[PDB]
Amino acid sequence: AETVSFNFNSFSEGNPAINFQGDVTVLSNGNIQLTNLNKVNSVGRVLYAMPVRIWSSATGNVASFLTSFSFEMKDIKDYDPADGIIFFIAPEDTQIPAGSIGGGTLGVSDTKGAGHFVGVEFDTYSNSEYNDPPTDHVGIDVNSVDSVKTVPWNSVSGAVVKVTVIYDSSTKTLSVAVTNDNGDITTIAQVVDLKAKLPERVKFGFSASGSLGGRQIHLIRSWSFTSTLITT
Amino acid sequence: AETVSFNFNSFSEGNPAINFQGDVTVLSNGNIQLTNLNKVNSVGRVLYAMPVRIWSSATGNVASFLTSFSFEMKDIKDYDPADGIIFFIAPEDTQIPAGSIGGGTLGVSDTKGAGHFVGVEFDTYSNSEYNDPPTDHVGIDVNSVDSVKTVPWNSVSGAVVKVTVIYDSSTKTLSVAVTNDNGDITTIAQVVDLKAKLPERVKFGFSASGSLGGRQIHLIRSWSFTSTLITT
Amino acid sequence: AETVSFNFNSFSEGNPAINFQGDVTVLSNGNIQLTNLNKVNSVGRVLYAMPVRIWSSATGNVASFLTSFSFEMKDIKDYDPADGIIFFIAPEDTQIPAGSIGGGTLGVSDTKGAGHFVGVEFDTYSNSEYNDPPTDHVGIDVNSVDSVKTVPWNSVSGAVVKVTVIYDSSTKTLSVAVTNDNGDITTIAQVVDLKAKLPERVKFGFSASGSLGGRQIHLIRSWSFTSTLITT
Amino acid sequence: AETVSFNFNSFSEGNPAINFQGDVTVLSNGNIQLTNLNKVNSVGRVLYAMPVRIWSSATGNVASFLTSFSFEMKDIKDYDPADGIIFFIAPEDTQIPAGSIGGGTLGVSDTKGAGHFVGVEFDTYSNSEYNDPPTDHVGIDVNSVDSVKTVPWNSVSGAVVKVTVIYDSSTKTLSVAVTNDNGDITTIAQVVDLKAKLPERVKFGFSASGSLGGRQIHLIRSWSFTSTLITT
Ligand SMILES: C#CCSC[C@H]1O[C@@H](S[C@@H]2O[C@H](CO)[C@H](O)[C@H](O)[C@H]2O)[C@H](O)[C@@H](O)[C@@H]1O
Ligand SMILES: C#CCSC[C@H]1O[C@@H](S[C@@H]2O[C@H](CO)[C@H](O)[C@H](O)[C@H]2O)[C@H](O)[C@@H](O)[C@@H]1O
Ligand SMILES: C#CCSC[C@H]1O[C@@H](S[C@@H]2O[C@H](CO)[C@H](O)[C@H](O)[C@H]2O)[C@H](O)[C@@H](O)[C@@H]1O
Ligand SMILES: [Ca+2]
Ligand SMILES: [Ca+2]
Ligand SMILES: [Ca+2]
Ligand SMILES: [Ca+2]
Ligand SMILES: [Mn+2]
Ligand SMILES: [Mn+2]
Ligand SMILES: [Mn+2]
Ligand SMILES: [Mn+2]
Repeated sequence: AETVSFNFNSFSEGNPAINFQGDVTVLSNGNIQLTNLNKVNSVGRVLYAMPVRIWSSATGNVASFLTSFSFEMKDIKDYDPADGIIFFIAPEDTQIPAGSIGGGTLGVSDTKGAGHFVGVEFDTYSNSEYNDPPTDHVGIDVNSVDSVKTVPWNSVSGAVVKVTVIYDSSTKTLSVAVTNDNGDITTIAQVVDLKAKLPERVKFGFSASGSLGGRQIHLIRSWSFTSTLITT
Repeated sequence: AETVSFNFNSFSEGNPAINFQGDVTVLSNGNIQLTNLNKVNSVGRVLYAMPVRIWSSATGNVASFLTSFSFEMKDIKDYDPADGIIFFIAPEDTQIPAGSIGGGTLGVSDTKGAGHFVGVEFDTYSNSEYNDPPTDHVGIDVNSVDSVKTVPWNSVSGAVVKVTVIYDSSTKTLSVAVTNDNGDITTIAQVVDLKAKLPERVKFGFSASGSLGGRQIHLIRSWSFTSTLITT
Repeated sequence: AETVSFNFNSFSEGNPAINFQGDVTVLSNGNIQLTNLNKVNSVGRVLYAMPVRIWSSATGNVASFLTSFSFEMKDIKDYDPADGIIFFIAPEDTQIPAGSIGGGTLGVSDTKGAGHFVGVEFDTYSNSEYNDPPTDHVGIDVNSVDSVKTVPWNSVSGAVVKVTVIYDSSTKTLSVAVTNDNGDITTIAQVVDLKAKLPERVKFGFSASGSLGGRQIHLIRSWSFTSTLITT
Repeated sequence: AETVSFNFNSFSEGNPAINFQGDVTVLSNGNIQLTNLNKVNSVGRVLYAMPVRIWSSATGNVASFLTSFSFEMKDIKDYDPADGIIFFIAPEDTQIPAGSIGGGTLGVSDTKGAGHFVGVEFDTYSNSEYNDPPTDHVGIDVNSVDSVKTVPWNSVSGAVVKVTVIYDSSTKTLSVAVTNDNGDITTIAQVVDLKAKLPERVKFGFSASGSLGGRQIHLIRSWSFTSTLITT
């Protein structure tokens, strides 16, 4: 079996294991700050530098995976706390969409909300143009920020949030468990055929965005991942 | 919302938060040892003492949950390393089945392998009477030790194993991720309608069993859990 | 170490974490209403269903605890705003005293004011029979509603009150901080040996009561708790 | 009654409500970073700019206070994780001691460990020169970093820690409750006569330090305080 495994308790801007895109900075505490609070339509993304083979064209086998991460979203004076963080999977050549308007796109899609990615979004603003639910929500995205499925959620300013994601290759189920600061758990699961929607080699990471009036602190505190693909 | 949450880094005898059934002891290091190595048809079970409201007859709402645990199985001289550990969910009045033969029953079912429980087993012996797969396996059980689904696995003697379980109430999906000592991840997921198979109030826990010639060390090292039920 | 931790932002009828005693109801907003406004000598109590091992006869170690809660007391037309709320600790088998006269007993003691409990009272009526101070007060109680110590306080009708309680096992100090509506804080601290006054296993809760003439709305809005016992 | 109350969910560089001393900075996320990882014997402190009248020469009354804060300590590559954070109270004119050697002096004392302050230290290095206990600890300090009392503790790298402090003026008791990442609570309480050790008006704040080989990240995430002094 072919396995990719890593653990990040902290992040350093110098390290080759991570690719930094757009307005991403690394704070002295080791946290990744995805958006620039003084920039209009700010977009920042982070990717694990090594491409992970999630399926085989030779065997037809799809990898399984377990991944855990922690993030923080914090309000800033005068600006609307927007637009959120997206944990995404995309082709290895992925870049911030050209002429990105940030905001509702979450740095992974065009103005119409279309892209080439599979993701778990932690959306803190209601964009009617992408048919967003009325409140804060966790969503399962397939090539669009117009979510396949959403679950009502609450983004608490300055709160540390824990996420656990299981992708079972046999049932093609993407399961998400989100642990809020008040102790409650929020789940969302969706059948997503990764072979049909993504290439053999993909990159995994995080993305966040803001606008002119919609800005907030987007932080990635830690990340652990382990994926296994059967080669027999 | 109604939430039940706990975290056990260690265990202690006399902790009113845990119900001890059968042959369970607590070691000096804080580990729970489920089976008695000197007893025939040894059965040991640990339950979280407080019943959990996994669904409401008034609203029709079902609870989602997230749990993590770590266990160890270790071989003993002369005896066949058997029979394994099962993480289970059952009605609050649950007891070791009367006249339990232990062994392949994993302490949750009768001689025919029938019971009233939903569980995730970590099976180290192949019982033909319960149509077990030929090698060690992780299985999803619904009122039977004749698993609804199995996945090939390997129980390494003296190895610490990490498990992560997500239940999404909306899709009724029970998802499992098992982190092996060789670094690989093993997953298994199954749609299980907890509202159709179990009463409103349930107990969560662990069970292990042995036979005359099939005995091993069954250890529960740690356990965290969080469940949320949306209320009217 | 052995830790018990819970958080209630709201309450619900049928939640197995809460034992309801006497005249307690749960309002639609999630608040617990401890007394029946149309009943004479009304007594209502709520207990955390799981017994907490506050000390061990095996090691001699005593647990430390941190708890926070919010309550509301509101005057009702024609009746004397009485009698108050008590946050208490008692043996796991605790029940409303048989033939309870309510009123000044605060639902935890007999007519003479004697009982088996340790508590923090928020007294709104001066009972000369229990040597109450002349004004509203916060009191620390040890097997009696004739307080070991009191501090002058003011119960404002319809005001939300925040309480923070720290018990340090090493110094045996029970410390209380009460945050009034107008922003002011009221404190009271007392050395209380829980190992000498209470059994190893207890229950934690709230109690309120009234008389024929003395009646008011007694509400428990939220409650958080964490206790740690060193298992050397 | 005379009450001082404030709440900081975040911090900002252009805020006249806070005095910044030494090597302290404000990160873009709003966190206060007390020490400079690139500086030898680094010292940084933050104070609430308004002096708080903790006792009256006119009435002889002493204030009671309730404060809550959250911090983070994180290890840095190659350097020994040191020296820790101290929550302190000192005369309004307080400055970093002249020619501060950083290290075990926690930025509040001279080389011999003497100063003019009352504090709660979260010590992560054992200094034999100040008779430190062998492991990480929480300590109650009175004009010395050679603690009046200590309690064993564990500083977990990258973990968010919550603290609750109650000072009861009548019993002169300073009570501390520390909530660790793993859920456990650590307490320490000590009788400290603030009227005898500190002047009428005082300043409250935080301090941290480092040395040549002993450095780590020291962060103050949030701070809430309320003091009430009876003026009758
Ligand atoms: C050759 C060959 C195969 S040996 C099979 C032996 O099975 C046991 S019971 C059996 O024990 C197993 C441990 O090995 C497991 O614990 C099973 O769950 C339990 O059902 C009988 O008692 C013996 O008579 C017999 O030899
Ligand atoms: C004169 C004079 C003073 S009025 C005192 C009255 O006390 C009540 S009981 C009393 O009621 C109080 C409410 O006011 C409180 O609830 C007390 O806890 C409870 O013990 C008697 O029944 C009456 O007969 C009597 O007049
Ligand atoms: C021998 C031996 C054991 S190593 C001790 C080293 O201590 C430092 S100072 C010391 O540094 C510590 C960090 O490790 C802490 O910051 C202390 O508060 C600070 O006082 C000296 O400069 C070195 O010469 C010496 O090697
Ligand atoms: Ca949106
Ligand atoms: Ca079997
Ligand atoms: Ca009274
Ligand atoms: Ca030190
Ligand atoms: Mn959305
Ligand atoms: Mn099986
Ligand atoms: Mn009283
Ligand atoms: Mn010290």
